[PDB]
Amino acid sequence: SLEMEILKQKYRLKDLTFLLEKQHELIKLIIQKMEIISET
Amino acid sequence: SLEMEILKQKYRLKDLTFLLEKQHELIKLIIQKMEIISET
Amino acid sequence: ISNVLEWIIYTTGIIFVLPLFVEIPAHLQWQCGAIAVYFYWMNFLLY
Amino acid sequence: SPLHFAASYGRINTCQRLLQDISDTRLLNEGDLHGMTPLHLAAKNGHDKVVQLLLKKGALFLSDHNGWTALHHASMGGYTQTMKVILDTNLKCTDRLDEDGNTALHFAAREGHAKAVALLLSHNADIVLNKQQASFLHLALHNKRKEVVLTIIRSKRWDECLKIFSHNSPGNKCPITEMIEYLPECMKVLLDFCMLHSTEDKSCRDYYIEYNFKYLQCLTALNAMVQNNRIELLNHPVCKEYLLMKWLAYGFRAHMMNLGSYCLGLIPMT
Amino acid sequence: ADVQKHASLKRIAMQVELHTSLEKKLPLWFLRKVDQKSTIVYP
Repeated sequence: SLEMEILKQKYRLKDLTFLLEKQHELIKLIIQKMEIISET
Repeated sequence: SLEMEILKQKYRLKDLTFLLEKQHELIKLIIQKMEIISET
Repeated sequence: ISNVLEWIIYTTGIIFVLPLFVEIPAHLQWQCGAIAVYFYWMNFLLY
Repeated sequence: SPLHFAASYGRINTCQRLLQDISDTRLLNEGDLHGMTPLHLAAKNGHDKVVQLLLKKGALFLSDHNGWTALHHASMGGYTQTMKVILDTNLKCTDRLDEDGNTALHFAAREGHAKAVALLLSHNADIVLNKQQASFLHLALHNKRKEVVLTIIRSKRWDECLKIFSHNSPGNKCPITEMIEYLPECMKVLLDFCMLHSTEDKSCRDYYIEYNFKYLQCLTALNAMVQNNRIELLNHPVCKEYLLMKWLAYGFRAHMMNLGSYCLGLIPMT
Repeated sequence: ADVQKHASLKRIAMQVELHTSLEKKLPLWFLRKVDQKSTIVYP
Protein backbone atom coordinates (compact mmCIF):
# COMPACT_ATOMS: atom_id res chain seq x y z
CA SER A 1 0.00 0.00 0.00
CA LEU A 2 3.05 2.37 0.26
CA GLU A 3 2.30 3.54 -3.33
CA MET A 4 -0.61 5.53 -1.68
CA GLU A 5 0.10 5.35 2.13
CA ILE A 6 2.69 8.16 1.77
CA LEU A 7 0.24 10.11 -0.44
CA LYS A 8 -2.48 10.10 2.28
CA GLN A 9 0.28 11.12 4.74
CA LYS A 10 1.06 14.05 2.34
CA TYR A 11 -2.54 15.36 2.54
CA ARG A 12 -2.50 15.02 6.38
CA LEU A 13 0.86 16.89 6.46
CA LYS A 14 -0.64 19.53 4.06
CA ASP A 15 -3.70 20.17 6.28
CA LEU A 16 -1.36 20.18 9.35
CA THR A 17 0.78 22.98 7.77
CA PHE A 18 -2.43 24.83 6.73
CA LEU A 19 -3.70 24.66 10.38
CA LEU A 20 -0.35 26.00 11.70
CA GLU A 21 -0.42 28.79 9.04
CA LYS A 22 -3.95 29.82 10.31
CA GLN A 23 -2.66 29.76 13.97
CA HIS A 24 0.46 31.97 13.33
CA GLU A 25 -1.99 34.69 12.09
CA LEU A 26 -3.83 34.57 15.45
CA ILE A 27 -0.58 34.78 17.55
CA LYS A 28 0.27 37.92 15.49
CA LEU A 29 -3.27 39.29 16.16
CA ILE A 30 -2.65 38.85 19.92
CA ILE A 31 0.59 40.95 19.85
CA GLN A 32 -1.14 43.53 17.62
CA LYS A 33 -4.17 44.03 19.99
CA MET A 34 -2.52 43.12 23.37
CA GLU A 35 -2.30 45.77 26.10
CA ILE A 36 1.47 46.40 26.73
CA ILE A 37 2.36 48.55 29.80
CA SER A 38 5.29 48.18 32.29
CA GLU A 39 7.36 46.34 29.58
CA THR A 40 8.42 49.43 27.53
CA SER B 1 10.33 -2.69 7.77
CA LEU B 2 8.74 -0.02 5.45
CA GLU B 3 5.60 -2.23 5.16
CA MET B 4 4.85 -0.92 8.73
CA GLU B 5 7.36 2.01 9.23
CA ILE B 6 4.94 4.47 7.51
CA LEU B 7 2.03 3.18 9.68
CA LYS B 8 3.86 4.40 12.84
CA GLN B 9 4.53 7.67 10.96
CA LYS B 10 0.71 7.97 10.39
CA TYR B 11 -0.09 7.72 14.11
CA ARG B 12 2.69 10.19 15.12
CA LEU B 13 1.41 12.75 12.58
CA LYS B 14 -2.18 12.03 13.80
CA ASP B 15 -1.46 12.80 17.50
CA LEU B 16 0.61 15.82 16.30
CA THR B 17 -2.42 17.28 14.41
CA PHE B 18 -4.62 16.49 17.45
CA LEU B 19 -2.14 18.42 19.72
CA LEU B 20 -2.09 21.37 17.26
CA GLU B 21 -5.92 21.57 17.05
CA LYS B 22 -6.10 21.67 20.94
CA GLN B 23 -3.42 24.45 21.03
CA HIS B 24 -5.50 26.44 18.44
CA GLU B 25 -8.62 26.26 20.70
CA LEU B 26 -6.49 27.86 23.46
CA ILE B 27 -5.14 30.69 21.25
CA LYS B 28 -8.77 31.54 20.36
CA LEU B 29 -9.60 31.50 24.12
CA ILE B 30 -6.86 34.13 24.70
CA ILE B 31 -8.31 36.61 22.12
CA GLN B 32 -11.82 35.98 23.52
CA LYS B 33 -10.70 36.84 27.15
CA MET B 34 -7.74 39.21 26.51
CA GLU B 35 -8.07 42.76 27.84
CA ILE B 36 -7.92 45.00 24.69
CA ILE B 37 -7.49 48.76 25.35
CA SER B 38 -5.41 51.39 23.41
CA GLU B 39 -4.98 49.05 20.38
CA THR B 40 -8.82 48.89 19.88
CA ILE C 1 35.22 -4.88 -31.20
CA SER C 2 33.53 -2.95 -34.11
CA ASN C 3 36.96 -1.75 -35.39
CA VAL C 4 38.45 -5.34 -35.29
CA LEU C 5 35.46 -7.01 -37.06
CA GLU C 6 35.70 -4.38 -39.91
CA TRP C 7 39.50 -4.89 -39.96
CA ILE C 8 38.86 -8.68 -40.58
CA ILE C 9 36.04 -8.15 -43.17
CA TYR C 10 38.34 -6.05 -45.48
CA THR C 11 41.73 -7.88 -45.13
CA THR C 12 40.16 -11.36 -45.67
CA GLY C 13 37.53 -10.32 -48.26
CA ILE C 14 40.45 -9.28 -50.53
CA ILE C 15 41.92 -12.84 -50.46
CA PHE C 16 38.52 -14.51 -51.32
CA VAL C 17 38.43 -12.55 -54.61
CA LEU C 18 42.14 -12.12 -55.34
CA PRO C 19 42.03 -14.79 -57.98
CA LEU C 20 40.74 -11.97 -60.18
CA PHE C 21 44.49 -11.07 -60.27
CA VAL C 22 47.34 -13.18 -58.40
CA GLU C 23 46.81 -17.02 -58.67
CA ILE C 24 45.93 -18.40 -55.22
CA PRO C 25 45.16 -21.98 -54.14
CA ALA C 26 41.56 -23.10 -53.91
CA HIS C 27 42.22 -24.15 -50.35
CA LEU C 28 43.27 -20.58 -49.32
CA GLN C 29 40.63 -18.99 -51.47
CA TRP C 30 37.93 -20.80 -49.44
CA GLN C 31 39.66 -20.63 -46.01
CA CYS C 32 39.53 -16.82 -46.35
CA GLY C 33 35.96 -17.08 -47.76
CA ALA C 34 34.78 -19.13 -44.72
CA ILE C 35 36.16 -16.42 -42.34
CA ALA C 36 35.07 -13.37 -44.41
CA VAL C 37 31.47 -14.59 -45.04
CA TYR C 38 31.06 -15.40 -41.35
CA PHE C 39 32.30 -11.97 -40.14
CA TYR C 40 30.35 -10.02 -42.82
CA TRP C 41 27.08 -11.33 -41.25
CA MET C 42 28.21 -11.12 -37.59
CA ASN C 43 29.30 -7.48 -38.09
CA PHE C 44 25.92 -6.77 -39.80
CA LEU C 45 24.42 -7.11 -36.27
CA LEU C 46 26.39 -3.90 -35.35
CA TYR C 47 24.47 -1.99 -38.09
CA SER D 1 13.47 52.11 19.81
CA PRO D 2 9.64 52.37 20.54
CA LEU D 3 8.35 53.07 17.00
CA HIS D 4 10.49 50.20 15.73
CA PHE D 5 8.64 47.75 18.07
CA ALA D 6 5.27 49.32 17.31
CA ALA D 7 5.77 49.03 13.51
CA SER D 8 7.33 45.54 13.73
CA TYR D 9 4.15 44.19 15.35
CA GLY D 10 1.43 46.09 13.47
CA ARG D 11 0.52 48.28 16.50
CA ILE D 12 -1.20 50.86 14.30
CA ASN D 13 -2.77 52.80 17.21
CA THR D 14 0.65 53.08 18.95
CA CYS D 15 2.11 54.30 15.62
CA GLN D 16 -0.63 57.00 15.24
CA ARG D 17 0.38 58.24 18.74
CA LEU D 18 4.20 58.00 18.24
CA LEU D 19 3.87 60.05 14.98
CA GLN D 20 1.33 62.55 16.54
CA ASP D 21 3.25 63.79 19.67
CA ILE D 22 6.58 63.78 17.67
CA SER D 23 6.44 65.50 14.20
CA ASP D 24 10.25 64.98 13.68
CA THR D 25 11.12 62.92 10.51
CA ARG D 26 14.41 61.81 12.18
CA LEU D 27 12.36 59.31 14.30
CA LEU D 28 10.16 58.17 11.31
CA ASN D 29 13.37 57.59 9.25
CA GLU D 30 15.52 56.36 12.25
CA GLY D 31 18.27 53.79 11.40
CA ASP D 32 18.10 50.62 13.61
CA LEU D 33 20.95 48.42 15.06
CA HIS D 34 20.63 46.21 11.89
CA GLY D 35 20.48 49.34 9.62
CA MET D 36 16.69 48.89 9.34
CA THR D 37 13.98 51.60 9.70
CA PRO D 38 10.28 51.38 10.86
CA LEU D 39 9.03 50.99 7.25
CA HIS D 40 11.27 47.88 6.84
CA LEU D 41 10.12 46.40 10.18
CA ALA D 42 6.46 46.80 9.16
CA ALA D 43 7.02 45.39 5.65
CA LYS D 44 9.19 42.48 7.02
CA ASN D 45 6.34 41.24 9.32
CA GLY D 46 3.53 41.75 6.73
CA HIS D 47 1.58 44.67 8.32
CA ASP D 48 -0.29 46.44 5.43
CA LYS D 49 -2.04 49.10 7.62
CA VAL D 50 1.27 50.16 9.23
CA VAL D 51 3.39 50.26 6.06
CA GLN D 52 0.57 52.38 4.56
CA LEU D 53 0.46 54.73 7.62
CA LEU D 54 4.26 55.27 7.61
CA LEU D 55 4.18 56.00 3.84
CA LYS D 56 1.22 58.45 4.35
CA LYS D 57 3.28 60.12 7.17
CA GLY D 58 6.18 60.53 4.66
CA ALA D 59 8.66 57.65 5.20
CA LEU D 60 11.56 57.08 2.69
CA PHE D 61 12.41 53.81 0.87
CA LEU D 62 15.93 53.74 2.49
CA SER D 63 18.21 50.61 2.51
CA ASP D 64 19.25 48.04 5.17
CA HIS D 65 22.91 47.30 6.15
CA ASN D 66 22.42 44.13 3.96
CA GLY D 67 21.18 46.58 1.24
CA TRP D 68 17.56 45.32 1.33
CA THR D 69 14.61 47.64 0.45
CA ALA D 70 11.15 47.64 2.16
CA LEU D 71 9.82 45.83 -0.95
CA HIS D 72 12.61 43.25 -0.68
CA HIS D 73 11.39 42.29 2.92
CA ALA D 74 7.75 42.32 1.74
CA SER D 75 8.72 40.00 -1.17
CA MET D 76 10.92 37.71 1.00
CA GLY D 77 7.85 37.19 3.27
CA GLY D 78 5.25 36.95 0.43
CA TYR D 79 3.01 39.69 1.92
CA THR D 80 0.98 40.75 -1.15
CA GLN D 81 -1.15 43.35 0.86
CA THR D 82 2.08 45.22 1.75
CA MET D 83 3.63 44.96 -1.73
CA LYS D 84 0.42 46.30 -3.31
CA VAL D 85 0.53 49.25 -0.84
CA ILE D 86 4.25 49.91 -1.59
CA LEU D 87 3.84 49.65 -5.42
CA ASP D 88 0.78 51.97 -5.35
CA THR D 89 2.96 54.79 -3.83
CA ASN D 90 6.20 54.50 -5.88
CA LEU D 91 6.35 51.98 -8.76
CA LYS D 92 9.86 53.44 -9.42
CA CYS D 93 11.02 51.55 -6.25
CA THR D 94 10.59 48.08 -7.86
CA ASP D 95 13.96 47.75 -9.69
CA ARG D 96 16.25 48.38 -6.61
CA LEU D 97 19.30 46.06 -6.14
CA ASP D 98 20.62 44.90 -2.73
CA GLU D 99 24.38 44.81 -1.81
CA ASP D 100 24.51 41.35 -3.55
CA GLY D 101 22.55 42.35 -6.74
CA ASN D 102 19.21 40.63 -5.93
CA THR D 103 15.96 42.52 -6.74
CA ALA D 104 12.53 42.10 -5.07
CA LEU D 105 11.58 39.54 -7.75
CA HIS D 106 14.64 37.41 -6.98
CA PHE D 107 13.61 37.14 -3.27
CA ALA D 108 9.96 36.42 -4.17
CA ALA D 109 10.99 33.56 -6.54
CA ARG D 110 13.81 32.17 -4.29
CA GLU D 111 11.30 31.81 -1.37
CA GLY D 112 8.35 30.45 -3.42
CA HIS D 113 5.65 33.12 -3.17
CA ALA D 114 3.79 32.67 -6.45
CA LYS D 115 1.21 35.46 -5.70
CA ALA D 116 4.17 37.60 -4.88
CA VAL D 117 6.09 36.68 -8.08
CA ALA D 118 2.82 37.12 -10.02
CA LEU D 119 2.19 40.61 -8.53
CA LEU D 120 5.76 41.92 -9.21
CA LEU D 121 5.96 40.26 -12.65
CA SER D 122 2.54 41.63 -13.80
CA HIS D 123 3.27 45.12 -12.23
CA ASN D 124 6.31 45.42 -14.58
CA ALA D 125 9.29 44.39 -12.45
CA ASP D 126 12.63 44.48 -14.34
CA ILE D 127 13.88 40.91 -15.00
CA VAL D 128 17.71 40.87 -14.57
CA LEU D 129 20.69 38.72 -13.50
CA ASN D 130 22.05 39.16 -9.97
CA LYS D 131 25.89 39.39 -9.44
CA GLN D 132 26.12 35.53 -9.30
CA GLN D 133 24.85 35.51 -12.93
CA ALA D 134 21.36 34.14 -12.15
CA SER D 135 17.76 35.33 -12.96
CA PHE D 136 14.56 34.97 -10.82
CA LEU D 137 13.50 31.99 -13.01
CA HIS D 138 16.95 30.41 -12.37
CA LEU D 139 16.58 31.03 -8.58
CA ALA D 140 13.10 29.40 -8.51
CA LEU D 141 14.47 26.31 -10.33
CA HIS D 142 17.57 25.72 -8.12
CA ASN D 143 15.20 25.77 -5.09
CA LYS D 144 12.60 23.43 -6.75
CA ARG D 145 9.79 26.08 -6.40
CA LYS D 146 7.15 24.36 -8.59
CA GLU D 147 4.29 26.86 -7.96
CA VAL D 148 6.53 29.91 -8.67
CA VAL D 149 7.94 28.38 -11.95
CA LEU D 150 4.38 27.26 -13.01
CA THR D 151 3.11 30.88 -12.40
CA ILE D 152 5.97 32.18 -14.61
CA ILE D 153 5.15 29.73 -17.49
CA ARG D 154 1.46 30.85 -17.25
CA SER D 155 2.61 34.54 -17.37
CA LYS D 156 1.97 37.12 -20.14
CA ARG D 157 5.83 37.61 -19.95
CA TRP D 158 7.17 34.01 -20.27
CA ASP D 159 9.21 34.54 -23.49
CA GLU D 160 11.03 37.55 -21.90
CA CYS D 161 11.72 35.40 -18.78
CA LEU D 162 13.19 32.61 -21.01
CA LYS D 163 15.42 34.92 -23.17
CA ILE D 164 17.42 36.25 -20.16
CA PHE D 165 20.24 33.84 -19.17
CA SER D 166 24.07 33.75 -18.84
CA HIS D 167 25.47 31.82 -21.86
CA ASN D 168 28.99 31.91 -20.29
CA SER D 169 27.76 29.96 -17.13
CA PRO D 170 27.87 26.14 -16.47
CA GLY D 171 25.50 26.58 -13.45
CA ASN D 172 22.82 28.82 -15.07
CA LYS D 173 22.32 27.24 -18.54
CA CYS D 174 19.24 27.59 -20.80
CA PRO D 175 16.26 27.51 -18.35
CA ILE D 176 14.72 24.59 -20.32
CA THR D 177 17.76 22.41 -19.48
CA GLU D 178 17.55 23.60 -15.83
CA MET D 179 13.78 22.75 -15.72
CA ILE D 180 14.65 19.23 -16.95
CA GLU D 181 17.47 19.02 -14.32
CA TYR D 182 15.13 20.05 -11.37
CA LEU D 183 11.35 20.34 -12.19
CA PRO D 184 10.32 17.92 -14.99
CA GLU D 185 6.57 18.17 -14.17
CA CYS D 186 6.80 21.91 -15.05
CA MET D 187 8.57 20.91 -18.31
CA LYS D 188 5.61 18.54 -18.98
CA VAL D 189 3.24 21.53 -18.43
CA LEU D 190 5.42 23.70 -20.73
CA LEU D 191 5.36 21.03 -23.52
CA ASP D 192 1.51 20.92 -23.36
CA PHE D 193 1.59 24.48 -24.88
CA CYS D 194 3.53 22.91 -27.81
CA MET D 195 0.41 20.73 -28.70
CA LEU D 196 -2.97 22.20 -29.87
CA HIS D 197 -5.95 19.88 -31.01
CA SER D 198 -8.04 21.81 -33.80
CA THR D 199 -11.21 19.67 -34.25
CA GLU D 200 -12.06 18.07 -30.80
CA ASP D 201 -13.19 14.64 -32.26
CA LYS D 202 -10.60 12.07 -33.48
CA SER D 203 -13.00 10.15 -35.81
CA CYS D 204 -13.38 13.11 -38.26
CA ARG D 205 -11.36 12.96 -41.54
CA ASP D 206 -10.41 16.68 -41.24
CA TYR D 207 -9.20 16.24 -37.58
CA TYR D 208 -5.55 17.25 -37.00
CA ILE D 209 -3.05 18.04 -34.22
CA GLU D 210 0.12 20.21 -34.47
CA TYR D 211 3.41 19.88 -32.55
CA ASN D 212 5.71 22.94 -32.08
CA PHE D 213 9.39 22.27 -31.23
CA LYS D 214 10.66 25.76 -30.13
CA TYR D 215 11.62 24.56 -26.59
CA LEU D 216 13.44 21.32 -27.71
CA GLN D 217 16.00 23.13 -29.97
CA CYS D 218 18.81 25.56 -28.93
CA LEU D 219 19.50 18.05 -29.40
CA THR D 220 20.23 19.80 -26.03
CA ALA D 221 16.77 19.28 -24.46
CA LEU D 222 16.52 15.52 -25.18
CA ASN D 223 20.21 15.02 -24.23
CA ALA D 224 19.36 16.71 -20.89
CA MET D 225 16.19 14.53 -20.51
CA VAL D 226 18.29 11.34 -21.05
CA GLN D 227 21.12 12.48 -18.71
CA ASN D 228 18.44 13.16 -16.01
CA ASN D 229 16.53 9.84 -16.68
CA ARG D 230 13.23 11.68 -17.59
CA ILE D 231 11.42 8.68 -19.17
CA GLU D 232 7.97 10.40 -18.84
CA LEU D 233 9.24 13.43 -20.88
CA LEU D 234 11.02 11.19 -23.46
CA ASN D 235 7.63 9.46 -23.94
CA HIS D 236 5.69 12.79 -24.21
CA PRO D 237 3.99 13.10 -27.68
CA VAL D 238 5.95 16.33 -28.50
CA CYS D 239 9.26 14.47 -27.89
CA LYS D 240 8.15 11.33 -29.82
CA GLU D 241 7.19 13.53 -32.80
CA TYR D 242 10.40 15.62 -32.45
CA LEU D 243 12.58 12.45 -32.69
CA LEU D 244 10.49 10.95 -35.54
CA MET D 245 10.73 14.32 -37.35
CA LYS D 246 14.57 14.35 -36.83
CA TRP D 247 14.72 10.74 -38.19
CA LEU D 248 12.60 11.69 -41.27
CA ALA D 249 14.71 14.89 -41.68
CA TYR D 250 18.09 13.14 -42.12
CA GLY D 251 18.55 10.22 -39.65
CA PHE D 252 16.88 7.59 -41.89
CA ARG D 253 18.74 8.72 -45.06
CA ALA D 254 22.06 8.85 -43.17
CA HIS D 255 21.56 5.32 -41.75
CA MET D 256 20.45 3.75 -45.07
CA MET D 257 23.40 5.47 -46.84
CA ASN D 258 25.93 3.98 -44.34
CA LEU D 259 24.20 0.54 -44.16
CA GLY D 260 23.88 0.53 -47.99
CA SER D 261 27.65 1.17 -48.37
CA TYR D 262 28.16 -1.99 -46.25
CA CYS D 263 25.40 -3.97 -48.02
CA LEU D 264 27.37 -3.34 -51.29
CA GLY D 265 29.95 -5.92 -50.02
CA LEU D 266 27.60 -8.10 -47.90
CA ILE D 267 25.19 -9.23 -50.66
CA PRO D 268 27.76 -9.84 -53.50
CA MET D 269 29.92 -11.98 -51.18
CA THR D 270 26.91 -14.25 -50.42
CA ALA E 1 16.36 -8.00 -16.23
CA ASP E 2 18.81 -5.09 -15.62
CA VAL E 3 18.76 -4.18 -19.35
CA GLN E 4 14.92 -4.41 -19.21
CA LYS E 5 14.64 -2.37 -15.94
CA HIS E 6 15.92 0.65 -17.92
CA ALA E 7 14.87 -0.72 -21.33
CA SER E 8 12.47 2.02 -22.46
CA LEU E 9 15.01 4.75 -21.66
CA LYS E 10 17.76 2.78 -23.43
CA ARG E 11 15.88 2.75 -26.81
CA ILE E 12 15.48 6.55 -26.70
CA ALA E 13 18.99 7.15 -25.28
CA MET E 14 20.42 5.23 -28.29
CA GLN E 15 18.20 7.14 -30.78
CA VAL E 16 19.09 10.62 -29.45
CA GLU E 17 22.83 9.69 -29.25
CA LEU E 18 22.61 8.50 -32.91
CA HIS E 19 20.79 11.67 -34.12
CA THR E 20 23.09 14.03 -32.15
CA SER E 21 26.24 12.28 -33.48
CA LEU E 22 24.89 12.95 -37.00
CA GLU E 23 23.88 16.55 -36.05
CA LYS E 24 27.57 17.15 -35.04
CA LYS E 25 28.80 15.76 -38.43
CA LEU E 26 26.29 17.21 -40.96
CA PRO E 27 27.11 20.78 -42.20
CA LEU E 28 25.20 23.70 -40.56
CA TRP E 29 23.45 24.85 -43.79
CA PHE E 30 22.02 21.32 -44.28
CA LEU E 31 20.49 21.26 -40.76
CA ARG E 32 18.93 24.72 -41.50
CA LYS E 33 17.59 23.54 -44.92
CA VAL E 34 16.33 20.11 -43.75
CA ASP E 35 15.11 20.44 -40.11
CA GLN E 36 11.60 21.88 -39.32
CA LYS E 37 10.32 23.96 -36.32
CA SER E 38 6.81 22.37 -36.23
CA THR E 39 4.81 19.47 -37.84
CA ILE E 40 1.11 18.43 -38.21
CA VAL E 41 -0.35 14.88 -37.72
CA TYR E 42 -3.72 13.48 -38.93
CA PRO E 43 -4.54 10.44 -36.64
